[PDB]
Amino acid sequence: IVEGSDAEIGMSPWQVMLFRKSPQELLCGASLISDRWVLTAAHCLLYPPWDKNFTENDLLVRIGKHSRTRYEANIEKISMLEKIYIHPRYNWRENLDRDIALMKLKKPVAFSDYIHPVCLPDRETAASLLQAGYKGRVTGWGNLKETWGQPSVLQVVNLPIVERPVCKDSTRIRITDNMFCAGYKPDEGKRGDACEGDSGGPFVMKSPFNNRWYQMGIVSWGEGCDRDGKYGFYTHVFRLKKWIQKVIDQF
Amino acid sequence: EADCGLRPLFEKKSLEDKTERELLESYID
Ligand SMILES: *C[C@@](*)(O)[C@H](CCCNC(N)=[NH2+])NC(=O)[C@@H]1CCCN1C(=O)[C@H](N)Cc1ccccc1
Ligand SMILES: *[C@@H]1O[C@H](CO)[C@@H](O)[C@H](O)[C@H]1NC(C)=O
Ligand code: NA
Repeated sequence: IVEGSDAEIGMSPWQVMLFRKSPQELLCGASLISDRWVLTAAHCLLYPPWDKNFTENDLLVRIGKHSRTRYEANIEKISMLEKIYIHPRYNWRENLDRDIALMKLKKPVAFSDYIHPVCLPDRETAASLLQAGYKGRVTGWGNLKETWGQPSVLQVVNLPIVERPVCKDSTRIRITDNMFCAGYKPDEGKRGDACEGDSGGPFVMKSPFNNRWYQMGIVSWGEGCDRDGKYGFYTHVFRLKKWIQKVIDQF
Repeated sequence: EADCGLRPLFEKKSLEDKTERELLESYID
């Protein structure tokens, strides 16, 4: 996360950390949607261009963490993966269209003051909240600047959703209806962006009607980080809700 | 929706985090 700040403890209890077992490595962010299901970006698990194709046994997820590194004994929870489900139409070849994956944990996690699921949007939420100009919130332990350091505490940044034509004209990469972009425009007085390593993390919004947080997007891709005239791209969670439901109902 | 999206240390305790107001005000601006 670039130009964000340290999160308050328990501010994002659905935050999940995707960890490679060997060598030990922080791969991406993810989010808790139930006691057995974690949502993340497909490219965090499968990306052939980078010779990346992790299987269940190669990974572990960490839930309830605040610091990056510090062992938060009996607060954080480490879970094994029972199964990985990547969207069948995930386009790793061209533009990361449908950059989404689900991970089912071997055992249900116990919720706590630091571990709690986020809501997934329904039609009404998507229609009312995913509008240009409204701000959402992105969190992650990814890069603090465009590079190639890393934060010691989870970072958070609030960013406004950008009009689709502007997202489209800001890049030569083909954008789709399964993505949305966010970030401030040049000279608006504020900056900020997700960055490498933040993928899989949630872009959430708080409903003004019921006080609940909904995960509207998944950090997916960008070009550089926090560059003027460029915007971060996110997987449009509601556009892919039907697939999410299908997997959870079927397993 | 059960209990989804209501944070034990914030919504459940009627406490606002430091910047959520920025998000709510953005629905206007
Ligand atoms: C995997 C995620 O950690 C990372 C998030 C980047 C977010 N950046 C900003 N500014 N918000 N995603 C990536 O690194 C993805 C994976 C494939 C390459 N990639 C990119 O973002 C490239 N920089 C651009 C791109 C290349 C190919 C296909 C789509 C996008
Ligand atoms: C990743 O590996 C698994 C088995 O090791 C294989 O079934 C799968 O096709 C691979 N992913 C791709 C599409 O390269
Ligand atoms: Na920018």
